[PDB]
Amino acid sequence: PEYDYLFKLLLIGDSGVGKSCLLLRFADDTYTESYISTIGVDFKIRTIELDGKTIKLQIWDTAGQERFRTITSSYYRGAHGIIVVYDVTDQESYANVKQWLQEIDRYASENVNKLLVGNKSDLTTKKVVDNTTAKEFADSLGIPFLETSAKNATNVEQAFMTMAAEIKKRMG
Amino acid sequence: FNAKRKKKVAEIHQALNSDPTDVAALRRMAISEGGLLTDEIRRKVWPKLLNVNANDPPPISGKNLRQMSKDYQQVLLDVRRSLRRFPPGMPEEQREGLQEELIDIILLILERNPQLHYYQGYHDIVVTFLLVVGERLATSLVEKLSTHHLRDFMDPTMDNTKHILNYLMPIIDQVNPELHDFMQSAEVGTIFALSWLITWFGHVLSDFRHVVRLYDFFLACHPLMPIYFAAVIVLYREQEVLDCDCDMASVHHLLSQIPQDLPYETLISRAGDLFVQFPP
Ligand SMILES: Nc1nc2c(ncn2[C@@H]2O[C@H](COP(=O)(O)OP(=O)(O)O)[C@@H](O)[C@H]2O)c(=O)[nH]1
Ligand code: BEF
Ligand SMILES: [Mg+2]
Repeated sequence: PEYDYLFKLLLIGDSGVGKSCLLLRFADDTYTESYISTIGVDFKIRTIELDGKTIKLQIWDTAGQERFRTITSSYYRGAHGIIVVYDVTDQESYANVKQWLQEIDRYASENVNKLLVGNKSDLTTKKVVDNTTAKEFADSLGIPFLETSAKNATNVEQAFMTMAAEIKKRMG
Repeated sequence: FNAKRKKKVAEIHQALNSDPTDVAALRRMAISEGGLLTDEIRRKVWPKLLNVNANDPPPISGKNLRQMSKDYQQVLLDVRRSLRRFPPGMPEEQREGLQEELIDIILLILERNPQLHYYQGYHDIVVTFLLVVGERLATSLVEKLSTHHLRDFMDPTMDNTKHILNYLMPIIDQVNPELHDFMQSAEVGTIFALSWLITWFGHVLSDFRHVVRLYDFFLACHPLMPIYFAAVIVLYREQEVLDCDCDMASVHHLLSQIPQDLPYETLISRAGDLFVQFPP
């Protein structure tokens, strides 16, 4: 055997918030200034270490634009954990989180693990969504919240680890 | 190749000069090995191929194009991340100018045609035209395209596009029934060709010279051609799709990770013959 558990992750979220960039930070440990508009769907692979046991995480990337929802909707059921990403510098992205959870309620598993990420925490001059205001929303819902920068190494690593633990504990 | 190419330029020029433009022979030249060769030939030919008049005056771009357009933010977003489609050589100042141009073409077409809906990926098409035809020509040609070949990709919903994508499988079944049965076992679906179909393989193929030569081929043929081209690729990749785990993740990622060295000219000829053999 190679891995002890395989968990299926899905990066849901608005468009241009940082999903693609995040996945590249965690799975490849790079960051590229433009990268590429994510069209359709695909995944990157990364196996980690947690509480003795070894975990193969396969993490799926999505297209943000609304029209693309009915295409990626199919890829929710098979997900152990779904990560809702918004950009802290963009007010609509945070305002849309509410709609994204509505998608998770609609398409994802009955008991799926959730996590809410505010990305681009490195842009302090342009920060719009409030640190304590996002935390409070998450807390009311019973979801882990983290603020992450994919540009700086910052906090990208811990986000996925926090998600992997939550799935594991639930899984048995 | 040289003398054979020299002939083609003379053939293509003879067809443009013909008493009425020999569009038939231009399509035929576009499908044949090498496409339309220089982008300069294309500036002449492509307009003939789309029936847009090359010598028309430019469309009027009104005062506050970006300001009032509902699609400014999204388009801007995609154009920013279009960087890799530009030649490595061209300097930032020039590239940014073209990018600023690219945003304006898209937003205008979207304005001139209210029924058309922007989608992520449209920008890969427009930028291809922008770098061949040029801003003035690209804007008129893509409009024609947007209302015919890409007409379904710009419907409010993804419905017609999904339907087009579904073709891929009945086509594979006609040529390699066993492969079709393997892929269905895996439940790969057809969303691996989304990028391919919607951007005319422009989002996915790295080498620009190969992208325009594909555009040559797509302009001359039927609107649904790109999917028959997708089918031909999967079929060409038979022994890797089968020699591979029969679960979605494995097959989806494999097809998704498209080879950079396809036998374009061989695949095109297969696409053609497959289109005529199993027509839509
Ligand atoms: N400063 C900063 N910019 C980011 C960060 N993540 C993404 N970006 C920007 O957003 C663009 C790409 O966003 P992307 O990840 O493709 O968005 P998504 O694919 O819709 O999630 C990049 O060109 C960067 O300019 C980040 O963590 N910090
Ligand atoms: F542009 Be992101 F991938 F929604
Ligand atoms: Mg993305």
